[PDB]
Amino acid sequence: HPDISVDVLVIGAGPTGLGAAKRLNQIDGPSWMIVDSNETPGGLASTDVTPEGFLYDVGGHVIASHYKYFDDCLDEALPKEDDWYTHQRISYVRCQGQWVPYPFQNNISMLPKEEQVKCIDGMIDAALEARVANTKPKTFDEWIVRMMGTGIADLFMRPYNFKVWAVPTTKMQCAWLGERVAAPNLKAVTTNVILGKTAGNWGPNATFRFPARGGTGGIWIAVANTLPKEKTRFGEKGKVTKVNANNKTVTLQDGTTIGYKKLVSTMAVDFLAEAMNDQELVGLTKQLFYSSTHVIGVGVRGSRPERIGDKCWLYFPEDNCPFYRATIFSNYSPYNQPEASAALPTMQLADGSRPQSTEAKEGPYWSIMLEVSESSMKPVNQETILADCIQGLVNTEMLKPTDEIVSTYHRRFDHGYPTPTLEREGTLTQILPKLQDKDIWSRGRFGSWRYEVGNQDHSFMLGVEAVDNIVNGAVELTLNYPDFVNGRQNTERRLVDGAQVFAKS
Amino acid sequence: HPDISVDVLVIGAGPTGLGAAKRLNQIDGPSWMIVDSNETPGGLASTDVTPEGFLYDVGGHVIASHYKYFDDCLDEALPKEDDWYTHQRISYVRCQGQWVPYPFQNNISMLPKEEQVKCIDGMIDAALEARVANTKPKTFDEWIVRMMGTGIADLFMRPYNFKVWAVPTTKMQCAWLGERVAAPNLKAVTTNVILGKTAGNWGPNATFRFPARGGTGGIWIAVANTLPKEKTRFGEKGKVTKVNANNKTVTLQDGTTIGYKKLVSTMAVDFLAEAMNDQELVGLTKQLFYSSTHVIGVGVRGSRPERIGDKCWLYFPEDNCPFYRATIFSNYSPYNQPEASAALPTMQLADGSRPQSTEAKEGPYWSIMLEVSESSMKPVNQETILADCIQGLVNTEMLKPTDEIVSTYHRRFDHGYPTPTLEREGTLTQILPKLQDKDIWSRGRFGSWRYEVGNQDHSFMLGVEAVDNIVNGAVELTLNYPDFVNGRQNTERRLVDGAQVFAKS
Amino acid sequence: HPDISVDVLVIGAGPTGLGAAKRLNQIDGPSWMIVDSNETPGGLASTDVTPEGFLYDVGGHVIASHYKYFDDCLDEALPKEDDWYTHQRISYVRCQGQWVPYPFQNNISMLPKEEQVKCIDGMIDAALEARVANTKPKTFDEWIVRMMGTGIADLFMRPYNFKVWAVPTTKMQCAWLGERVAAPNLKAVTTNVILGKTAGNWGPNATFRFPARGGTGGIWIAVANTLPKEKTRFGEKGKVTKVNANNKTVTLQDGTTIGYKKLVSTMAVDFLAEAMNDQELVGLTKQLFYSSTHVIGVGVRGSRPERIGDKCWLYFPEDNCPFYRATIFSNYSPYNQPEASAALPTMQLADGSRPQSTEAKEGPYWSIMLEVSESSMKPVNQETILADCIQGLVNTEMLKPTDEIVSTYHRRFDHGYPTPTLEREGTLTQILPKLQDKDIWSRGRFGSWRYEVGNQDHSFMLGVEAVDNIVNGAVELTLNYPDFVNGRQNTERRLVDGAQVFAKS
Amino acid sequence: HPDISVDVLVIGAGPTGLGAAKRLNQIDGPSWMIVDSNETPGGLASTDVTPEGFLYDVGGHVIASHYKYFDDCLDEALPKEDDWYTHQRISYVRCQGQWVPYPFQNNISMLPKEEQVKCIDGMIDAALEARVANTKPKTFDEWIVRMMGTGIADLFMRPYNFKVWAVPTTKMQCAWLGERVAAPNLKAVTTNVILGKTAGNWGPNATFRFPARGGTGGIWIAVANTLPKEKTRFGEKGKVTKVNANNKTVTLQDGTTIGYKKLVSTMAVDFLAEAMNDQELVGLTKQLFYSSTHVIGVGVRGSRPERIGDKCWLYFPEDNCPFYRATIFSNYSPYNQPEASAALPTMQLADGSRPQSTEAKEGPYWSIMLEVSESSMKPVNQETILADCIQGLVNTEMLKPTDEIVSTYHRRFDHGYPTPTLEREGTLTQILPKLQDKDIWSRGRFGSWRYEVGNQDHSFMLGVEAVDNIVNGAVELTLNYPDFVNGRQNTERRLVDGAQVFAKS
Ligand SMILES: O=c1ccn([C@@H]2O[C@H](COP(=O)(O)OP(=O)(O)O)[C@@H](O)[C@H]2O)c(=O)[nH]1
Repeated sequence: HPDISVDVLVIGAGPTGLGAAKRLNQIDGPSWMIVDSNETPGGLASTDVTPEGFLYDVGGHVIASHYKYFDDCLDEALPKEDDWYTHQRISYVRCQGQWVPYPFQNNISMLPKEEQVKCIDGMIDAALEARVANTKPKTFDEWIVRMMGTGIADLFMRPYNFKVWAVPTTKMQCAWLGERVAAPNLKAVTTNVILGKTAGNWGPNATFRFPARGGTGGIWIAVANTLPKEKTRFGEKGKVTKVNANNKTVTLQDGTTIGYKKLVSTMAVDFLAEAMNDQELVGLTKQLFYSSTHVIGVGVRGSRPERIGDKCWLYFPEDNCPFYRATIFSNYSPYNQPEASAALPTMQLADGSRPQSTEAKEGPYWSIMLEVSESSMKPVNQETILADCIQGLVNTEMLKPTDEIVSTYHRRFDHGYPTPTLEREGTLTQILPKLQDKDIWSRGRFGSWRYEVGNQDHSFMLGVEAVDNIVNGAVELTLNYPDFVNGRQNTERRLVDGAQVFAKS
Repeated sequence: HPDISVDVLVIGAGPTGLGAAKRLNQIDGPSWMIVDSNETPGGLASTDVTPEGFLYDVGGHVIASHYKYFDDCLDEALPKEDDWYTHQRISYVRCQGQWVPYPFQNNISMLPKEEQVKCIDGMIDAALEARVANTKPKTFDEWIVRMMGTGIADLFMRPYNFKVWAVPTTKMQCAWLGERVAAPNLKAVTTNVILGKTAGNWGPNATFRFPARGGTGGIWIAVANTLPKEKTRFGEKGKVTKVNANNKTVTLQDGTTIGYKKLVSTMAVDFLAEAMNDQELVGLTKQLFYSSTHVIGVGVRGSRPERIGDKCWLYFPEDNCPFYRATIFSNYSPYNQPEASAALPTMQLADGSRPQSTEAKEGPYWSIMLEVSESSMKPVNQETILADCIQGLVNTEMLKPTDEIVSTYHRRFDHGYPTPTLEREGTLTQILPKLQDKDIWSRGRFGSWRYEVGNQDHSFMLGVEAVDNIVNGAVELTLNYPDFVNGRQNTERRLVDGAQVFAKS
Repeated sequence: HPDISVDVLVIGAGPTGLGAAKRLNQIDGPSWMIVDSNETPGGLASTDVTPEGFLYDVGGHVIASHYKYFDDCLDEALPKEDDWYTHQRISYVRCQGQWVPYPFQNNISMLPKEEQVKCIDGMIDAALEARVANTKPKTFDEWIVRMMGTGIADLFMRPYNFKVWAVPTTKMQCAWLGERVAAPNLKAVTTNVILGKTAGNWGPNATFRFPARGGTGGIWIAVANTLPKEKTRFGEKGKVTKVNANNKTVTLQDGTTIGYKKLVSTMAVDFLAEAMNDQELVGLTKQLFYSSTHVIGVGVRGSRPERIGDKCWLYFPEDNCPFYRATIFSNYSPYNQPEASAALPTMQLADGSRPQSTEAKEGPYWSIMLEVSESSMKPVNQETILADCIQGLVNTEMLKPTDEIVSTYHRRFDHGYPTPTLEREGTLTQILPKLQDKDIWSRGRFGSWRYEVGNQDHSFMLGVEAVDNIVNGAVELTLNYPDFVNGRQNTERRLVDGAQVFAKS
Repeated sequence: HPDISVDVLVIGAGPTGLGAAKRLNQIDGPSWMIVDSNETPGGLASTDVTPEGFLYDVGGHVIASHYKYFDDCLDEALPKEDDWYTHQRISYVRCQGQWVPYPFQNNISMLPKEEQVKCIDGMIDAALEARVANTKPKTFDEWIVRMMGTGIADLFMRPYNFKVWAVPTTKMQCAWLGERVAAPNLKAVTTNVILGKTAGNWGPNATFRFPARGGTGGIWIAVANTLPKEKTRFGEKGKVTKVNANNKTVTLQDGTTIGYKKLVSTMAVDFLAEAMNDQELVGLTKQLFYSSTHVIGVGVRGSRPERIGDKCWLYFPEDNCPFYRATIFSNYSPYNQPEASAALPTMQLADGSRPQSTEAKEGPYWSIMLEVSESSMKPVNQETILADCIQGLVNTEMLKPTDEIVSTYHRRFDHGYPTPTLEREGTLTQILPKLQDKDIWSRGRFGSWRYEVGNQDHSFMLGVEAVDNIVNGAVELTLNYPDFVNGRQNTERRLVDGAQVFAKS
């Protein structure tokens, strides 16, 4: 007999596991337990802090919720109005010396006229082809070209997406982008060119809210804290090392065994196959593709430069920098970096030279957070990536050679993006149903490997819905129908449902 | 305080209300109660019997389930292998002296050659127009022409649908018809013409099971029997006369008041509006449209004629009979009509004449069930419709003039079909949310008026999901996304969920 | 027996008739003569002079020759280099205060940005519809929209063409416009909008030669002068009053009868019908439509204004002036108006006021020639049209209010344009073969009534080809195939053919 | 100075040369003469006779005139109604044991059903593609597929045209086929399949007339005979061996020199170039491509078999016979073969056996004329081609193994078809203008090398129009605009024109 027995064991306390846990706690029916190898819940939605006091998320993390239930849990966890800051969704594409507002194609008037001609011509071709199309695109590349035409494709989405995914766009499927027909809005694009006009897709009603304190990680610490502590096991004492699917027994690193009736595994499915010592599943999961994510963080002295301004996140298609995305993380909260009166020595100048003095000087400070992808098709030199990022900051005019860097951060995350390759679905549909037959709900960004439902709210709800499937026979909508959940307001499920109301009576 | 108080009240014990009751009974959380003005549950899925022992459903009722939950409750209600008879769909369309296999449009290959030309020419125009189409059809008619061409439109689709919906095809929308109306492949249809082949396997009901006893009504009586009797109130004692939405109080005919927290109403929503004395809702519901259904039953002496054979239901686009559909009801179960040893006198010959003898004679007997639609746009002479149907049977060679009729049946059902008019949705999106704000779940064939989810299983699940929404924050999928639930096997929700399994240990 | 007998009789000594006579005179086989009711040959290709010495053509006449034969005869008629002046086409469209380079539809780049958007959007619409179009436009208007979109239609093509054709675009066919109306390339038009470029090279008249003396009329006087005088009868003595198609006899106003074997008639065919006293033909010819042309000439004191420059002819779609076209006739030849030392009093100022004195002041002088159309759908007030035109010149900033007008000219030409109405071809194919079967070749601008072969070179060659058909069995290519003659260089026929070369040996 | 001087010299007395001469003789202005290496005029439109008395044209020659002038000359040559026989244009395609009426696609109901499916499916694809087509086909093969679809193309036009042109369909251009858009008549093809109907494109309207005597060759002997004898030089005495273009002299076999002012050459342009000792033109003309034609004639004993019947010419796509076309030449005139009373011995039976007697026996007789193509891409074994053709007649069931063959015929014509290769036009637009610059009108089937104007009427008119161009400045319509002359009634030019009517009075 196992050391512990529960009805539903949840492996992992990132967003997905915490989702499963929150729903179990609410339902308060079957017995349950959540574990994690980390003392701090949050997984890829965690936050680090440099010794100099600069916070960094695991790359740019911006919440766009598709679910009321998700909002309920964030509100419960961080209920105060000053637990959060609201910002407009401001983003730009760096192209040929210019900060081009997103979406890129509505703003090509910033480019030289010759290129505008090239762009419009390509989109005219794409429009005339769309008018007679009778097939769906089969690759990410085809989808891009049908949406944008060759000129606009070549300038942004093609080179940018290689830098993001670390695989060519021709090797990825496009179904994950949704059911929208791949066709250009030629009139919109041509109008802005003729008018010599720019327009970003943000404004007063296009916002996000970001945690006042502790970065994105502050959310999941708060959410996790609403759980009954005795049902949680976080840290080395909670690391799963073996999974016996036949006995429905899990073994922890310290030797503790847990019996379960249903298992919700939110660890990377390739690691689950290993933990299971399931040779067949190992072979299958190894056919999945992913990229690793390098997060580089740079702490800068001085008030926010005019050239940066209210920019939130930024895209880099060009090859004069290794990062695909930059975030002005200091714009997300005042508390993502030290206060102005905090004294810190200058480590280096942005051109790499030494400071004139090693004295600690006061702020104020601002902060840039960078992402660089890696795969077998796109290697990254760990010894030089920081320096190359900083040079990239100079090249893209985010920093001047004279800017004073006071803090640096670099961490590599092995499983960063699950890749929507052409082969993904053919693989997943062999893996996930075999786990299912063993009463294992493998769910999450790397639990079920689907990027289009791979954000915080999706992950959280994957865990919620998996529990709802286990207990109430609910349809796992987020898992099997990303277009469905992404295209509606999901308002039905709440942190307080009829079931808990009628019961209190 | 009212006479009785329940958390959830269900009005109506047709399939929809019984679905609500079954889910409420399974969950066993909130207190509940189901009422019906009729002593016998079943509603439009009930069965009458003539004094001579011939059973008739409310027209042809063939079960094609989209849900494992529905299957679970039917199996529970009628568990024995001999509770059911299994049949293949044998369906034909009467067209110019011939029986054309359903679907008509995929069986062109059986008509006169000169008519095959008209049909194939039409489909060729349609195919070429469809090749450059960039707009969706807006009316049922436009749909029909775009996917079939004029030839087939004029020959079958248009006259038949007027005949069954009792409004012209130009007055109906077309978002409802995914699993109802087969759109023909030009190549497939042409290929069958060339080869002289047929193709009768389109759609959901290629095999169905029919209750051995008591007609379709036997199911819902049996399902109702699994409910705790003290939580049911069927008959004059359970007739709802007043609804006070504001006090959340329902008043029954005998003056019994019932207080509720949540209301699931499965009566026709226009009658609900009347019962609420809500003159705003009355005006809105009167913008809906419906047809009435006349059901005519004819009991015939003799062994099943060769010309009839294993035919199940039959379509009649032409003008030589008033009915749009005939069901060989005696093919569905041997217990739908008297055994051969039953002695019955001949009431009339099929040509209308009086029988040679008034002596009771033995069988065997077979049985035809006919449907005739009526609306403000398609009036019916009530007084002559029985005779007109019988003559229609002679006209279409279903009966010989000398066939001996031993039993007749005619009953008018005022609300038969909720019509997918062009105005339907605009009206419903006013009505259903307004009731929703008053904590009223109006659901069902006429409860929510959507024919594309108007079958027994849909209705049942509308009830199940309304409860699942009220208690568990479930999405009402069947209600809001007909194409979604009709396009998948809905396996997740079971008559025994994890909730009950875990609780019982 | 009649007074005179010839093999071929030519009626009319405009370009078409002179064409006939030239070819007859070249061939020098069959006997022939040419008559005209006018003493001066030339027809609508003649030139008037005001008493103050200002020449005016019958509206803007610019030669654009498709035929070597025509070139041969003009060179023979006017062999000296200084018999001619060469000019580039400098043509513009007046639109919202600006001069837009011809053709309008290819110079969108010149309009305000907001008009530019409207125009391009319309062209984008048309481009997309044209990609799947499988029918030809039936009317001029349909053609316009289909090839240019609504924006350009409304802004220029529709008002301009009503103003010149004196019927709406919806009343005209569109098979005539190959070499008259440029079809805009979406890419080219958009590219020039983006770059801010112009495109003024479209068409056949990018370079023209104009006679140094006597206006366009100087050409036909000279051409007629190369004919043998005794074969001509120009003046009252050559006015045709009766045509007896049966006896093949023509009666002149002075009573002269001329018998013919073949008749080439170049007078308006409706005039021919009346002179034939052929009532059926009169009927048919009244089914044709034509507009009248008002020519207004304005002689102005001053050296050529800078705002005028090298402009040749100008289009006016707007309703701030009565005329559809202005020609800077003084730019065509220095001898179209008096020399600078010619003394002339000011008749009026352009603002309409009388001048201070009757003092004759010297030049130099420049000259504007205006055209205003009239039809039963577009009346012209003849008593005011001159003043309206002059006010028009002020409204369009052609003349300053203070400009000094020293000569004025107004003349109405009843048959100005043969309208390409919808009915035109149906009517002509009843008229011309009937005249053909009576050995009458009816040809020319109003002889055969086809504007697309309605220019001086066309007209001339219609006469030439008629003679060639009569004598040498040649195909009447210009008559029956406008697109064929207009799309090629017609170099084969010469004023000296092999026939004459060999005969002189 | 030369032995003879003329204004216009014509080399060749095939149809093209005779056309030139007929028009020269009609105009009767410039001096002229016509020469030919052959004593008998006619060229490839001549006729041979075997020693047994069977006539053979140079392959199937069927007149379809596009010109009145041609008809005038034929009718002048053979004016009696019994100089000609009239027949319906009856042709079939041999395909899988069947004689399929032409055109093939309207008669595929004779094929197996499974193949009808494949054909119709292919043509449906073609129809759908044609609806969105925005390009012209570039090759003959592309044109075939767009016209017929894949399945129909593979059965007839693709393998048949390889057998005709002796080059792949992918190596030929398709402009020569005319201006008709390459698109299926899907309804016409489908309608005949549905009706099970066959219908060839002949009837009372669709006829040809064939010479009663002397075969096609008789026409040209008769036309030549209307020429004044002393202006002709036919035989060894008229064989051109040298052309000196710079000196405008031709030298004949017997050493006679002829001076000309204009030269109409109708010999093959590659021999013209050789004769000109113009190495540049030699090199250019060698880049043209042509196939050689083998003609095989088989005289058969017996009355016409029922299986042959009224057939005229037959196409053979399949590879069980070497010939691409067969003609039932005995059906064209009863004088193409001996009378019934003529006695001939059997040479062999169709299976190759010896007859059971060498005695002469009487007729009647019938006759088959076959065509086999040869090129460098498709060799022909001259020594076995007769026997292979005869074996082909048995394989195609045209002859039974027992049929008695009483005459055989085989002749190879080196220049047989001028090939419309992709390269033809690029080559010809270099050859013809250089010859033109030297006053050489190279015209005819191999004179100007264009098959689409390569028939007897076309050829004749190339000579006629050449002369007309030389003398009267006419446009050479047939040379330059094949679509134009093939698409209209060319009725203007007559054998008696006004010129001769007027001069004779
Ligand atoms: O051969 C046929 C018979 C019926 N229908 C369509 O199918 C729909 C549903 O008819 P059915 O008998 O399936 O359903 P019911 O009326 O019983 O609910 C009708 O409205 C018809 O338009 C069709 O397209 N082809």
